[PDB]
Amino acid sequence: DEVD
Amino acid sequence: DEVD
Amino acid sequence: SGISLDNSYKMDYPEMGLCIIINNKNFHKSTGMTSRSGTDVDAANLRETFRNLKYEVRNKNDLTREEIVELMRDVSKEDHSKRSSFVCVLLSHGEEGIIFGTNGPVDLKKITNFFRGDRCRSLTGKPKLFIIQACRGTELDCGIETHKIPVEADFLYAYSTAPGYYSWRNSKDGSWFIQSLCAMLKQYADKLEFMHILTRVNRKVATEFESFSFDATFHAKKQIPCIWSMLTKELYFYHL
Amino acid sequence: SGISLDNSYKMDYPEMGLCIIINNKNFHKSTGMTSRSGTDVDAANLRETFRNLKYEVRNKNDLTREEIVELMRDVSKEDHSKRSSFVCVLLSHGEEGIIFGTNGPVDLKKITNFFRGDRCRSLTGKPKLFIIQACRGTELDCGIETHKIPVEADFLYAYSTAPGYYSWRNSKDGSWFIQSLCAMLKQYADKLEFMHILTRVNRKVATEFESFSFDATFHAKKQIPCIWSMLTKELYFYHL
Ligand code: NA
Ligand code: NA
Repeated sequence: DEVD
Repeated sequence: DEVD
Repeated sequence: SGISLDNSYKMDYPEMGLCIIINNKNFHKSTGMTSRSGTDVDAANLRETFRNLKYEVRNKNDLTREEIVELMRDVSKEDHSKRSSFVCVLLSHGEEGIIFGTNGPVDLKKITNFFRGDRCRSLTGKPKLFIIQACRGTELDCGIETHKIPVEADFLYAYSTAPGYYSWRNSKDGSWFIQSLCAMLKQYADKLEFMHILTRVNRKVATEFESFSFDATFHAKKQIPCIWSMLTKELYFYHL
Repeated sequence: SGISLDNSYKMDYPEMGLCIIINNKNFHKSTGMTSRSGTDVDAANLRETFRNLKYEVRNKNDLTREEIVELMRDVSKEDHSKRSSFVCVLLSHGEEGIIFGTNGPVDLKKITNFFRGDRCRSLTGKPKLFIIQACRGTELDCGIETHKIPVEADFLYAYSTAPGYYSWRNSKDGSWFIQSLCAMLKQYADKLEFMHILTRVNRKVATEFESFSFDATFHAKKQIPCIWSMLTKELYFYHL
């Protein structure tokens, strides 16, 4: 899970 | 007619 | 029992819920904000419209920024366990993200934060509807000829106008948006899901209204409302 | 003929319309923006999903801010007379009101203005859908346990996340929002009106996803998308  |  | 589906909010609690109407007409002279002629027509239309939907309506007039925040805080601290939903209507001056108390501005985020999923537990999972008649800036539309859940979930913001734009209010008939919203709730609340009602409001405001002004800058202008939905289910005001 | 109603957009033009997908994965080193692992999964899912809805899909990868603006300008200058609608999907970094080209930012307002009712006449009165997977700020959702027409009319912004918030992308599965959107279009495009599809997307993202991180700041976080509708009619991807 990564954020933009 | 008026604006808020 | 038989097969079940869960696509619509439960709206058959003992109470539909509160409808808080904040009607700011007259502003402190030092702010320099003009009086909002026609807003009492809106406030009375909303009271009757939501009365017939069986909301517990509370009308509040000419509240300071301090009174707005205290009212919202106190309402968010009530026990809403027996209530299906919550509705707040704001009628005032505004700019993007802001509505005005009689003596100065309030961040809309400050108001709605009291009702967050984690901060008002008796409304968690229930639809929280904020209906905003207020400017969002000074742009004019010239027209063209033709498990956990997120704390921000289950909010709906029914904005009278697009981000960045003025919102129009007629001093005799009330605001374009509130006029149209009440008319469509009256006609379709026993028939249509709420997003479909608000789409008909969008069409009514967009097609039936155009400003008339002796000032060329403000003449012949149009308006489109803005539905901001973070809802997770369909919303019907009726139940089986 | 018999009685007629006009509550839904005409979607039986010869063509459904264009679906422009801008897939920004790799950014110029000088910007310091990280690569967006998983975005190719999103771009391929969208291409297939909108292919099956009979859109003319055009995928574009790793566009500069200049290339984004030139692409949107050129697309807005095409003749869309035989097309029912227009769809643009933006996959990139972002902040509130902004999406990033590979070398710097573009105002979303700049992109959508090319398609205004008065500036793209062959799309006037037709639905213009912008689907945005990009951050809108750096907030994290902790969750809680459970006639003229306006030039801004007929736009729909299907935002992956609430205003002010990060948006979540899984490096293996794609973004939470695009995953869910494609799944719900696949299942319901021949069944449900578009706002009702996007409401099911809201529920899927809100209930089925939660972040996992070794960093406590970013762990156990939730997301709600944001439907911004200025549409004036119901939108069905099918026709009779
Ligand atoms: Na209005
Ligand atoms: Na996402």
